[PDB]
Amino acid sequence: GSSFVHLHNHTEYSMLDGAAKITPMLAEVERLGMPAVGMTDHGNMFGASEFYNSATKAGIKPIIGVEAYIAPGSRFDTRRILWGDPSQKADDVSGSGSYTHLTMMAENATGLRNLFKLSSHASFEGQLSKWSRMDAELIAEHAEGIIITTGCPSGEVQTRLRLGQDREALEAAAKWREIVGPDNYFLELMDHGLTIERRVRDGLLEIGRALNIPPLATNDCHYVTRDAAHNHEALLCVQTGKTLSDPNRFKFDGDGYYLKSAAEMRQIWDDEVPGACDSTLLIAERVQSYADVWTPRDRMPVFPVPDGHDQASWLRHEVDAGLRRRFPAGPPDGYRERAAYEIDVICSKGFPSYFLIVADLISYARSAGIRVGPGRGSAAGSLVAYALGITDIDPIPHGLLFERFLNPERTSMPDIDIDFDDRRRGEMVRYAADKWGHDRVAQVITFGTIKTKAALKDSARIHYGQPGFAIADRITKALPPAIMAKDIPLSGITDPSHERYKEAAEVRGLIETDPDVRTIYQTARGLEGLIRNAGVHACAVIMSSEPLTEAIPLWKRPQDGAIITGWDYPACEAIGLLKMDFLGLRNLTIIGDAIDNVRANRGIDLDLESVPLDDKATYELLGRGDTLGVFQLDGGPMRDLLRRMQPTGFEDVVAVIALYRPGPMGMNAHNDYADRKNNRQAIKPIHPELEEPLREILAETYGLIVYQEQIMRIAQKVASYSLARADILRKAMGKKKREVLEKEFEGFSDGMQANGFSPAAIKALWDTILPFADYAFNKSHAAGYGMVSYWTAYLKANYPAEYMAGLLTSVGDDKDKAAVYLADCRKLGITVLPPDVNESGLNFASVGQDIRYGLGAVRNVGANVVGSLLQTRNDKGKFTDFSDYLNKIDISACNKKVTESLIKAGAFDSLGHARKGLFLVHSDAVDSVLGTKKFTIKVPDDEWEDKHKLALEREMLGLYVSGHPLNGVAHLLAAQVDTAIPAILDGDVPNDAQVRVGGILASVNRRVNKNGMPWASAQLEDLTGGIEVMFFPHTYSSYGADIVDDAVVLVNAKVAVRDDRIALIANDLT
Ligand SMILES: CO[C@H]1C[C@H]2C=C[C@H]3[C@H]4O[C@]2(/C(C)=C/[C@@H](C)[C@@H]([C@@H](C)O)OC1=O)[C@@H]3[C@H](O)[C@@H](C)[C@H]4OC(=O)c1ccc[nH]1
Ligand SMILES: [Zn+2]
Ligand SMILES: [Zn+2]
Ligand SMILES: [Zn+2]
Repeated sequence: GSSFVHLHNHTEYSMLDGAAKITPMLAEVERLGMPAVGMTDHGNMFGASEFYNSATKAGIKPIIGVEAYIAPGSRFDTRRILWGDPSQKADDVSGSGSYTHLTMMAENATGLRNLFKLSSHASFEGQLSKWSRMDAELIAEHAEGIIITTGCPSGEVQTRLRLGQDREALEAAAKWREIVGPDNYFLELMDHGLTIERRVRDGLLEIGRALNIPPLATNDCHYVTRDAAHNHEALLCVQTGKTLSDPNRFKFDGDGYYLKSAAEMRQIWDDEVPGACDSTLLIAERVQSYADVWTPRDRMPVFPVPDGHDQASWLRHEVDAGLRRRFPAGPPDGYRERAAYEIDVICSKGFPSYFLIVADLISYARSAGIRVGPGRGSAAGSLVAYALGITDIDPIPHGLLFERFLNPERTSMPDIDIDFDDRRRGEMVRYAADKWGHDRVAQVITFGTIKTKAALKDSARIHYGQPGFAIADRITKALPPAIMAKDIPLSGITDPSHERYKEAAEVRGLIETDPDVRTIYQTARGLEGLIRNAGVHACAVIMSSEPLTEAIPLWKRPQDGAIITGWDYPACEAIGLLKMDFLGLRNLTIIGDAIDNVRANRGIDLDLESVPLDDKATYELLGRGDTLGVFQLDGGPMRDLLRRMQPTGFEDVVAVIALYRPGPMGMNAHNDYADRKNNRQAIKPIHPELEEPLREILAETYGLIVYQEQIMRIAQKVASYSLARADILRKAMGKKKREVLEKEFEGFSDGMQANGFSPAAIKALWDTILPFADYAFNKSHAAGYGMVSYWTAYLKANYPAEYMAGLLTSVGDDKDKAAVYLADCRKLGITVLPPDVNESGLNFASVGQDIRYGLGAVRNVGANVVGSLLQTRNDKGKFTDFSDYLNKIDISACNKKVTESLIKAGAFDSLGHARKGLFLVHSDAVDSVLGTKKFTIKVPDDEWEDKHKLALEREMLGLYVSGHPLNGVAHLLAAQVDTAIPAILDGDVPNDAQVRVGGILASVNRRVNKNGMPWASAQLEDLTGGIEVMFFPHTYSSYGADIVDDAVVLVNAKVAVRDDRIALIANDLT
């Protein structure tokens, strides 16, 4: 009799329209001492999972419903239906005749199920624009355990009363009331202090009296506490796309839409309308628990097997067949024993079906010619896998362990992730759908969030319009660089305590000394941590043994009709649905293309299965550090390590991946491996006592602890641990729960003691392991990813030109990657030929010892334009001249834009016209010919300057191919430059000597030190080779204007030698 439950609230799932995050919201419900709360979002049930979980923990009853978007007529019909005369425009059916709101709440578990279904049918059958509409027809069929109200102002009853259609309003109420029932109909009354609500008040109370509808108070809250209303206003401007200054923008009137106290709400309503407040309590008593919806169940598909068999038996049979195929003349010793052990584990844990499903997917793919990758993650450690065809890496030779992948003692579920090539990953999703059902397979949702960089850009737009992007850019490009992907929080820039304060000085400078920047920043802080939009998970596919619609809410992406799921992946798996990960890889595609190029350019047919792992040529390449374009080995650091390591065998490759770990660089493990191997450093026993037990386990890695697998074996020998138990020890050591980690010492200590070890030795091993036990790599992953690295390297080493063509084709879109790769080709000696109209195809092509640029990779030119161009040439001649070109081409390819691009690229150079000439003539000529379609056009003799042509060519192609700037100026620099780049590289020059090098600048990189003062690093490449130059914070200020790519410069520097790297440190640029 003294409290109020709120039944109409909006969370942040009503995207860019609600502001109330669930944990803050439930904090307030507690402080105000209310029994229960409700959530009723706008045409979705996407946040039901988070809400149910949080309320149950914090002891509050959860009520879940939806605010539907109903349709004036049929859901299928997509014609706007206004209900009144033109003048009453702003008081009619909302969204210009599209929709009318309704409030629905789930009393029972049954009710919540029906509500999930109704929501799904709406996206499938009733989508108009961005609103998924139910209609009166749907709701009747699926209507048990739901409670409905006469609705907000934007609902039907109230819109009718506003326009004066009073009899019509009464008719609507009686319709909706019959659908649901006498007890499930309530009259909604809200007061916020405006007239539109007040005029109708008499109207509503009248209808209620006539039809005996009980009344209910609600407050339509979109935010938690009053101080926040300012923020709700900036949010609405993000959704609606209009500036704050603009008069006609959507807005709320006055800050009453918040979680009021019980006392506030009783005064406002208790005097005039008796019982509005008391009914809110009566509803809350009626709601029952929704636990059953969330109780976990077994819902994995069951694989069909031939007669006289079960899942177990068929697994055994398929394993046996696989062993024969791999080992034609008989399995080696012990292979049979490992298989039988593993099969029993899988069968005990009841996962036979899972393995068979994964196998079929790989087999179908192999038939169809889709490449599948060697292995990813932890799966390469199972023999059952290698036999079934899933994995192409043999467990037993390399020492990988089964317990890492599946642990006998623990209870969990296996996770296999599979890579398919980038282009044809799509077919796989479809095929899975075909095989298992269209109603049983779906993709999975992601919820996007606003972080620092996003919020700066939303704020600039709402304050300053579409012209605001330029300012937002300047601020965003002046933040300090990010540690993993995560970036400095917005609070951090201005708060002394936070660790990164020193780093952020530059941006703060602007905040304090510019009005506009300061205004953007203040709005931004409010817009952070809020959900912005829906998205779709990059790899996941959910599968079920039953129709998905009986378990979860679903939606259909409008563009392609794909089914997606309502809840996200942690949430789906919790109730027992199967997740599978199909990943895309682009390096798999490059491999396919280079094989095919050889078949045509030369005659060989190549099978990568039967290439030896010991090719001399591969290792010469890896050792010289020429690894641009090789999987995983691209970085500037990793190239230097490979130089020092000088690899000799496949084992050295598996290791280089795992030793550049975020720990090992600083924890200095990678310098050791290199030196121990090359006899510059001496192996060190951990302790004199323990040398001999642990000699073999650590011999491969020259005495260091590199792999997680090495750790599990150590525990076995010294402390006599079962490999299953050693597995638990690794995980616990990782998380560092101190109480457990303490207990861990007891077990380890006791075991080593019984074996007969000293107190001192026991202490030593523990001490060494803890540092090395958060930076230890999974060996299975490095073996699988090492193979792909080796294959890429072999193909580059034996067939140079054919490989580079496959590579350049894949990076057509990204013009920064293309620039890197095109310079590589030049140094290797390959000649890339300029694009051409008659002798080029869509993709780059290997023609003898050269490559011809692909037309599909010019800027602004698309697939469809080039497709048409080629057919014309096929059918109706070569293109003789520019005029002939204009005559023959169809309408689609006549665009002014396409034509100018090709002029600058050099596509018409063969035909013999000068480049500038075509450009000036192009505008008029296109029009004339296009007119006829719906000519001898003269070409002028003028040409752009060398520098400028190259600048423009770079724009369209990514780098210049026809010539190089230094060509033609190379001699000039030579006269003035005291020291050749080759000499200094060779080590001829004494350390710390003045020098005057000259060349072209490339790959300028911007860096900021701890105190925040910007500086730059660049490569001064000349005709042959280059030496790295560093311009320091002070240097960067005085001469910092000219440090931009592709500038011929003269640098005054100082020779600096360190750790086998020779570099220049410079002060003056002319
Ligand atoms: C969730 O975090 C990711 C980390 C990945 C991030 C960076 C690379 C990093 O580990 C990644 C990766 C995919 C790791 C796997 C262990 C995998 C687990 C779930 O199986 O994913 C992760 O752990 C990537 C790469 O494949 C391996 C070889 C690692 O690459 C390097 O460390 C590396 C350094 C230099 C070149 N490669
Ligand atoms: Zn709203
Ligand atoms: Zn509403
Ligand atoms: Zn509402």
